[PDB]
Amino acid sequence: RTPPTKVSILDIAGVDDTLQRLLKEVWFPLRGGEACEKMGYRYDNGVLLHGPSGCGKTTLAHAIAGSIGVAFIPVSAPSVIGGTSGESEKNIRDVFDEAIRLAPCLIFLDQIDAIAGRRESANKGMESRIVAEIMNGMDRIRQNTPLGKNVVVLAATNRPEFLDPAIRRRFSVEIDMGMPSERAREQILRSLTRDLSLADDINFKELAKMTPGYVGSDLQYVVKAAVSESFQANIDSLLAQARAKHPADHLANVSQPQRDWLLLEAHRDEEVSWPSTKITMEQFRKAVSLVQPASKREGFSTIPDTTWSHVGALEDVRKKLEMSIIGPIKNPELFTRVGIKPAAGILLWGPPGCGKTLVAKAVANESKANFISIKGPELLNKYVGESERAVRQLFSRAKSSAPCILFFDQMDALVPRRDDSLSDASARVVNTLLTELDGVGDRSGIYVIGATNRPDMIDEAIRRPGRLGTSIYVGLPSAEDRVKIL
Amino acid sequence: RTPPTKVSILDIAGVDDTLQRLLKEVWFPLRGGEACEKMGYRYDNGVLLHGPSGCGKTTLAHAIAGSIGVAFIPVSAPSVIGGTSGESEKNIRDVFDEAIRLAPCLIFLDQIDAIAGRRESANKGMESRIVAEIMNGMDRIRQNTPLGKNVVVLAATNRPEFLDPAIRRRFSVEIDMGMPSERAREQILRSLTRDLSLADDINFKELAKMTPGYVGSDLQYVVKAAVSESFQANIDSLLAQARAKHPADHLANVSQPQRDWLLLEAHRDEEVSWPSTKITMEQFRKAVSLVQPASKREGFSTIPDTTWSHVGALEDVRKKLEMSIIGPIKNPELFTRVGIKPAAGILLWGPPGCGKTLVAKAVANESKANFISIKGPELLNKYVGESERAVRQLFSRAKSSAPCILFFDQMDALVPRRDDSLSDASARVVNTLLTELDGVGDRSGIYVIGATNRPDMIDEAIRRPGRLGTSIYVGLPSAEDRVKILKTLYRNTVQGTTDADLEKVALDLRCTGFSGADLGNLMQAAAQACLERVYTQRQQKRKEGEEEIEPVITMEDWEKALNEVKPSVKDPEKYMHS
Ligand SMILES: Nc1ncnc2c1ncn2[C@@H]1O[C@H](COP(=O)(O)OP(=O)(O)OP(=O)(O)O)[C@@H](O)[C@H]1O
Ligand SMILES: Nc1ncnc2c1ncn2[C@@H]1O[C@H](COP(=O)(O)OP(=O)(O)OP(=O)(O)O)[C@@H](O)[C@H]1O
Ligand SMILES: Nc1ncnc2c1ncn2[C@@H]1O[C@H](COP(=O)(O)OP(=O)(O)OP(=O)(O)O)[C@@H](O)[C@H]1O
Ligand SMILES: Nc1ncnc2c1ncn2[C@@H]1O[C@H](COP(=O)(O)OP(=O)(O)OP(=O)(O)O)[C@@H](O)[C@H]1O
Repeated sequence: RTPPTKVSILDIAGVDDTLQRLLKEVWFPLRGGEACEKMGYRYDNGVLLHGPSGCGKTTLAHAIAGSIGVAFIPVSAPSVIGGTSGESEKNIRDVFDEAIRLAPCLIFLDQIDAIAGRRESANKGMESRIVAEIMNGMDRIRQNTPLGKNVVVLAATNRPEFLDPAIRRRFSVEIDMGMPSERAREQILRSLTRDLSLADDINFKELAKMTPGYVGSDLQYVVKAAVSESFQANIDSLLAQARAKHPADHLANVSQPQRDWLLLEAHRDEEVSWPSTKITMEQFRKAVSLVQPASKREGFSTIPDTTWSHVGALEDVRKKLEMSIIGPIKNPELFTRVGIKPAAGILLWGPPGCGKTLVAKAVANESKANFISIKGPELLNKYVGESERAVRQLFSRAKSSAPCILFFDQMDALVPRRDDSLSDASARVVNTLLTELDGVGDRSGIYVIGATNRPDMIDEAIRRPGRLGTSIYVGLPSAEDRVKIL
Repeated sequence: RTPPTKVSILDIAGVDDTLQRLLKEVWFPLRGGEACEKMGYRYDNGVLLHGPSGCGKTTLAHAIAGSIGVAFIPVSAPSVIGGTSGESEKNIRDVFDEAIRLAPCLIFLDQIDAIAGRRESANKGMESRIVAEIMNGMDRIRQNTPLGKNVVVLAATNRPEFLDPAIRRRFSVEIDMGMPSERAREQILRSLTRDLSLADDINFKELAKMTPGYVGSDLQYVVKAAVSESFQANIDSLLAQARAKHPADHLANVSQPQRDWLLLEAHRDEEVSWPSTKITMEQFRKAVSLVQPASKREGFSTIPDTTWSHVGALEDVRKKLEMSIIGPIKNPELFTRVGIKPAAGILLWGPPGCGKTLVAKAVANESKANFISIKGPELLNKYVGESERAVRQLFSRAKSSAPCILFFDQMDALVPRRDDSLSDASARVVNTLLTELDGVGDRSGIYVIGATNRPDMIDEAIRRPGRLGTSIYVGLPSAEDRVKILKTLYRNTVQGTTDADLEKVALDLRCTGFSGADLGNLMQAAAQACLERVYTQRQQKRKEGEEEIEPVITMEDWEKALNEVKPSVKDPEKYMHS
């Protein structure tokens, strides 16, 4: 026998539309069993949950089980596999047999790509046999159903492409647990904070606003990070206290971390009372700085200490830049009300060493937004199909986490190979680039900045509005400006 | 002992020709056993059923067993495998032994590729041994047959290529359970609806007509979807009822889904009576929209909210497009009667940012048909045999589900590498493409649209009729058109609309030498200048003197923006001549 678990339903939020759909599909067959039997009509059998890792797929399933109050049978990816070639199949049968016998129940298949991958990618005679066992089980359920058997099969996967097209057909209902919004993040923050004693200066709304590409798991961690930051006061207190009980003069010290460690080791059986302190908004900001956006292993470059005070003159350019980049990031409300779409990109052109690279970083800094710098030919490969795939990947990464400034330094290499027929590799790359800039999808938050020391040989197609339309000239010929720089 | 099951024979339909053949081959040996024994003539032993998953292979077998009334022995793929190396073989023997002893019977081998795959692909000593056991069993049946033994071996598989050529030879009769037609779908719908109380407004014929690439399993689901949609009224009723029994004020709510859940949890042992309601045609349409064609894994790019109202002018082009794409999709009757074959493809060529990509989407939307967009080089791999295989796969997917528009953006890359000998990889891909277009696979429903900013270097072979013959030029040089575009852009704002201002702006010399992209930029520039005015004025007044924000845009803003902005495209001679 396997009874349900006690998990908090008030923990998951930001999934309003999806949870509603799930409720509709699952509530009627499980709760009103007598009604469905009398009518004779057939219902939903399989529900597949997809999306990235840590999106709360496992939690959602657990929550749903507890909330409804039905029997939960957890089937993890390697829990059914045995030692001998036959025990694995026997177990699958027993699972389905006990499940159909006892009702109402929820069978949860966590991480299904490990059990049922594509049968062409699996050259083993055991793996193909397991897929077959699952298929047989599915059919048995369908036949037994009109009597009084009520079982819904839930499943969770991280990638739909790895799954066998055959099982995809068997499953009917699909729910996409993707990326959260401003409102959604706010809700998630509230769910996590629920057990904590927050101070009056904390505005969860402000946190959510200034939290771009963070997921449910990331926000969970930000909360945990804040907890550790607050308890630093208690550490300092203990250090001072320890140095008074056991002085040890200057024999216990060679460095700072080592001395602290030694004092604690000496104490051992000393129990201390910890006061319950409240968290500040400053502590949260500190916690946020030290957190990774889950997609840290990327082309993510940190913003330098470059401000407007480092740039002498160019006040006109500064204002123009503020309008384009800082305008949409800081004031989305203003842009939506007036009626215009947010910017796409700008081009910095002129003589070498005039501050083009600095300006790009400076703007990114000011906006407190992310910055990625791809210089010259750091894209091209020796192979016929990795360069284009890589460019696609960059835009995908950018789309996932916004606000970000995408900087392209020295574009004089890639762009002129269009007007005159030369190479085939160069042709493909530039065409993919044009496509990524102007084509299907590619929303705002991502502002592309291009820079070149040579504006001469460049294709007009790239210059066209919607791609890189705002041509900003960076030059230096005046006296007043020079004094400011000095 | 294993007696037959009670499955509905009135559930499967659309398999008229195939079911007839099956009946002929299976009826005589099973039903008239005395007659065959007397004659001394030999009959059919093995019947193999093939086709895609969920095609009703298992059901057909079950149905046939029940209908005839013979003994059913179900042999599933892993049901015979044991623990020790010998039990598996012993079981296979016992199955065949009991089967020959008791007659008339139907042995059904469900999913056979898991038991008997190619012996070269199986490096295990057990798998090869199992194939041998099956072969031995087959021979034993043949020898025993002239006495009074009547057993027919049915089998189901999803792929014929994975099966061992040896067993293929052993099996004599083969039935292909493929895809349905308009008439067939109608029949399937009726089979499923049989137990439901349909309303008078429901026309199953209309549903079937507007259901392109759906299979037996898909239609089954559409019916189930409708059931769930109807029972939403009961959910609303329960919600209102619950909030009256247990109010809980405003403590039970943080959001909407959570509050609903909590109320139900509180009730538990409360039984409610559900009224039997009828379904509407509207509910079916809603259900259809939310369903997947089981081939959603493909690369199903959804159609945007782009209509003809979003495109300023180009009325001539609009009509031409309607003729070619909407003509065959909406009116197949017209085309069959006149005598012409449906279209294959069109080419959109001209200056950048003139609405080529938009047009493609717009047409797809209008037809309510599917849309796939492959841009530049999203096909090529680093390996020597995946690029060509992928292209083949795209056409296969398109063939399976039609109506669909296949869009190729920026063809200037793939096409010119023919006229001059350069790369080998590029050569193979383009040749495969030409083959897919003209070869044998172009059975309509699939309309290919190509777009290029550079019509110059392209191979004439691709341009040839039957492939991409309809060359449509997308350009922009007139006053009336510009006014329409300006109105279209300034249409999407939400008081002050001002029509006179728009016309005057168009008249100016600077505006004459512009394009669609330029006009869009001008609009944005004007908006930015207006914001500057609002910010400077508001801040000065608020600090010295909180007031209201004014989003209004006048002519002074337009004039200043107009003065500064310069055009993008310079020489039109390049595009026109080449
Ligand atoms: N949407 C969310 N709301 C609140 N908490 C979340 C959310 N997503 C994840 N978490 C936190 O992160 C943890 C991981 O969730 P879970 O394991 O369900 O994610 P997952 O998508 O199933 O990951 P995987 O599929 O890789 O196992 C949870 O225990 C929860 O505390
Ligand atoms: N206005 C400026 N203020 C401060 N430093 C400057 C300025 N202009 C140029 N420099 C110096 O020149 C260097 C290069 O600046 P940057 O790279 O931004 O110029 P550029 O126009 O991109 O030309 P290039 O990168 O080709 O030298 C910087 O390290 C900086 O110290
Ligand atoms: N042609 C059809 N007509 C009516 N219903 C069908 C048809 N095909 C499938 N179904 C429905 O879908 C279910 C699945 O059918 P079945 O399992 O026989 O398909 P299959 O081709 O054997 O799949 P697999 O071979 O992968 O097991 C049936 O129980 C039936 O209700
Ligand atoms: N007639 C038009 N109506 C509305 N928008 C237009 C029009 N022409 C161009 N545009 C704008 O230009 C952008 C690009 O349009 P589209 O991609 O269809 O042009 P194209 O001819 O394919 O050239 P490219 O894609 O190379 O810029 C769109 O986002 C759209 O806002």
